[PDB]
Amino acid sequence: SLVMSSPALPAFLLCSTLLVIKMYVVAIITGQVRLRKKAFANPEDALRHGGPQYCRSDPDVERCLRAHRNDMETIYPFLFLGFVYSFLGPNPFVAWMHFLVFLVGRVAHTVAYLGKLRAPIRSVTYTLAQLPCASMALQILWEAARHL
Amino acid sequence: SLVMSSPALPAFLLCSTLLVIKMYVVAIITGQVRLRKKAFANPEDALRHGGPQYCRSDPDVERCLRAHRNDMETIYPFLFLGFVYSFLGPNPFVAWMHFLVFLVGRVAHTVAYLGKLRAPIRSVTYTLAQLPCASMALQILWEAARHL
Amino acid sequence: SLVMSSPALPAFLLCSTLLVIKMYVVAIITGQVRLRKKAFANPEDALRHGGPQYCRSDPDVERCLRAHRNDMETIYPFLFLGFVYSFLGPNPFVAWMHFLVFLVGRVAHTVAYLGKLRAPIRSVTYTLAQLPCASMALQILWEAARHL
Ligand SMILES: Cc1cccc2ccc(N3CCC(C(=O)N[C@H]4CCC[C@H]4CCc4ccccc4C(=O)O)CC3)nc12
Ligand SMILES: Cc1cccc2ccc(N3CCC(C(=O)N[C@H]4CCC[C@H]4CCc4ccccc4C(=O)O)CC3)nc12
Ligand SMILES: Cc1cccc2ccc(N3CCC(C(=O)N[C@H]4CCC[C@H]4CCc4ccccc4C(=O)O)CC3)nc12
Ligand SMILES: CCCCCCCCO[C@@H]1O[C@H](CO)[C@@H](O)[C@H](O)[C@H]1O
Ligand SMILES: CCCCCCCCO[C@@H]1O[C@H](CO)[C@@H](O)[C@H](O)[C@H]1O
Ligand SMILES: CCCCCCCCO[C@@H]1O[C@H](CO)[C@@H](O)[C@H](O)[C@H]1O
Ligand SMILES: N[C@@H](CCC(=O)N[C@@H](CS)C(=O)NCC(=O)O)C(=O)O
Ligand SMILES: N[C@@H](CCC(=O)N[C@@H](CS)C(=O)NCC(=O)O)C(=O)O
Ligand SMILES: N[C@@H](CCC(=O)N[C@@H](CS)C(=O)NCC(=O)O)C(=O)O
Ligand SMILES: CCCCCCO[C@@H]1O[C@H](CO)[C@@H](O)[C@H](O)[C@H]1O
Ligand SMILES: CCCCCCO[C@@H]1O[C@H](CO)[C@@H](O)[C@H](O)[C@H]1O
Ligand SMILES: CCCCCCO[C@@H]1O[C@H](CO)[C@@H](O)[C@H](O)[C@H]1O
Repeated sequence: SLVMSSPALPAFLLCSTLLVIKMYVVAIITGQVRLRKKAFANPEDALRHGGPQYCRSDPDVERCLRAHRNDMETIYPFLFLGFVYSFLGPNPFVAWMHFLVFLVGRVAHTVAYLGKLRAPIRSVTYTLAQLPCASMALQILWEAARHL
Repeated sequence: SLVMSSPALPAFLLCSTLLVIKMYVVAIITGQVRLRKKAFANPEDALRHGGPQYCRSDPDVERCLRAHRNDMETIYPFLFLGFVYSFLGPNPFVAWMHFLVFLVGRVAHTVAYLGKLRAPIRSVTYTLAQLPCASMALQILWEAARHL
Repeated sequence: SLVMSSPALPAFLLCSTLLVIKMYVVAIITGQVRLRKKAFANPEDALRHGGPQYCRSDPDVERCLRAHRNDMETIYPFLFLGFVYSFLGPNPFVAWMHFLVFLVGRVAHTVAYLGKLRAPIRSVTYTLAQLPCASMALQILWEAARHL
């Protein structure tokens, strides 16, 4: 299997795929909140689900969208950085720690966001998860620059 | 050519690249709607295109942005999942079906969204396209986990 | 090192990683603008940073989010297209030009956006940067299609 192309790759692929699934969970939750709060973005949706008055914004729907947007701002860069980093021959344990900190930090971020936990819990989880991303980015920079 | 690194890879790369182009089409349409409806997001844009009163929201512009956002929520994960999945040695025909269902579902989604088609047409196309994504995600999970 | 898998790959990885860092800069700027303008998206944030009246929109915060969103609309596709393109055996210099035009155009885009530069400066930088993306997309299309 090509999953064993580098020692760090299986761990990366596991964490990444779980994070993609975690984004899908946010999408599904968003839909549930739209239905339960009767807050649809489109008149065609509203007309099917009770009437035109239900084409409206809702604070919980907006919160769901913010969490999903923040995921796109952070998880997508990780999918790139972590993949490249997996092939730079990092220490297996060190690589695992990078991926695990990102995974745990991001899951915690969604819990803190959707759960409306007191500040600065969400902001701390965000910061924590970005640390391994910064680390991988710098490592890629050095490796790429030195091969020019 | 490195396109033949796995039997499924050419089909993946074709479908993916078409989907990226399809997102670019949404970006271009968005610009056209801004110009034709005179609805700009920035005062500097509005001042060039008729005056400060044209820095305003518009329902069709907002709809375009929703379609584009939904694309980012779904197509970007597919770019990751489909790439990895291509290297897991799936059945060539089965892989093609995964990619084709996503491609057709997503093109249909944009048509249903921008075309303001009756519900639940858009929601059904969304659901259809997510099915192969869920399938690939699970397959990657098993392969990654078993190589830990 | 696997960075030398293709002659164009180091240049791609350098430009890409710089662009990811450039997105991170936008995220950090956004946070700074929220703090300095006292404009928070969440009541829990506002209550920590002065009171509930600070859960409010702000034009500069919205501008930051637009720049970040536009980055997600363009840089993420480049991460995909440029990676694949690096393995299609393009002319080293031609590939560098594709990556450099995207890098320079996108950095200029953020400067023009956050700097509120007169139109059509931002729109021109956007257009310029999309040109190598269109070029790479077409090249991938031909290579993928011919290997079907
Ligand atoms: C993210 C994801 C991953 C994997 C599989 C997924 C499978 C589905 C999936 N959805 C994400 C939330 C969506 C959701 O709950 N939308 C609701 C809010 C506005 C409209 C309403 C749709 C109702 C509906 C849906 C489908 C068919 C008919 C109807 C109807 O109107 O009868 C549904 C699709 N995500 C998935
Ligand atoms: C997505 C994509 C892929 C490949 C190539 C692309 C090439 C271009 C491209 N655009 C996406 C829609 C944008 C658009 O229509 N914007 C208009 C709405 C607000 C401002 C206005 C801009 C007008 C303008 C543009 C360029 C130069 C001068 C002016 C002017 O003001 O004279 C233009 C760039 N996307 C592309
Ligand atoms: C993008 C990125 C890359 C690499 C490393 C990064 C490291 C951090 C990082 N931030 C992106 C801007 C965020 C920011 O400035 N947020 C402020 C606006 C609303 C709330 C406020 C948070 C204040 C805060 C933050 C952390 C801990 C405690 C508190 C507090 O309340 O005491 C902070 C996290 N991005 C990074
Ligand atoms: C990956 C998806 C994670 C979903 C985490 C949802 C956390 C829900 O948490 C809930 O939040 C409510 C406020 O929204 C509170 O009223 C409840 O006390 C709390 O249980
Ligand atoms: C990939 C890009 C797909 C673009 C699909 C655009 C579909 C346009 O479809 C149009 O939508 C209008 C409402 O918006 C209707 O008034 C028209 O009847 C319909 O033809
Ligand atoms: C990658 C991040 C690039 C940040 C570029 C920020 C450009 C700031 O530029 C500033 O913009 C202000 C308006 O916003 C103007 O008042 C100032 O004259 C100008 O210096
Ligand atoms: N787009 C972000 C940029 C900065 C950021 O990511 N901040 C973190 C920590 S405060 C966050 O959780 N932001 C909430 C959000 O993006 O909605 C924002 O508007 O806040
Ligand atoms: N961000 C989405 C999450 C759920 C989703 O993707 N729903 C599908 C099927 S209803 C959709 O087409 N949503 C419209 C949109 O994202 O604007 C939303 O707000 O609806
Ligand atoms: N989502 C974009 C689609 C078109 C686009 O990307 N336009 C360029 C050139 S005008 C841009 O800089 N848009 C500003 C933005 O996306 O906020 C929009 O709403 O304008
Ligand atoms: C936001 C600040 C986080 C910094 C992450 C540290 O990242 C570290 O940078 C070093 C020097 O470039 C590298 O040698 C090291 O491999 C890397 O883990
Ligand atoms: C949203 C529900 C869609 C489920 C997609 C099914 O996905 C399937 O899962 C099986 C069991 O894990 C795998 O053996 C199989 O390869 C995969 O195609
Ligand atoms: C938006 C218009 C930009 C077009 C980019 C041109 O792209 C070019 O297309 C040719 C024909 O397909 C290819 O032979 C060539 O390799 C490619 O650079």
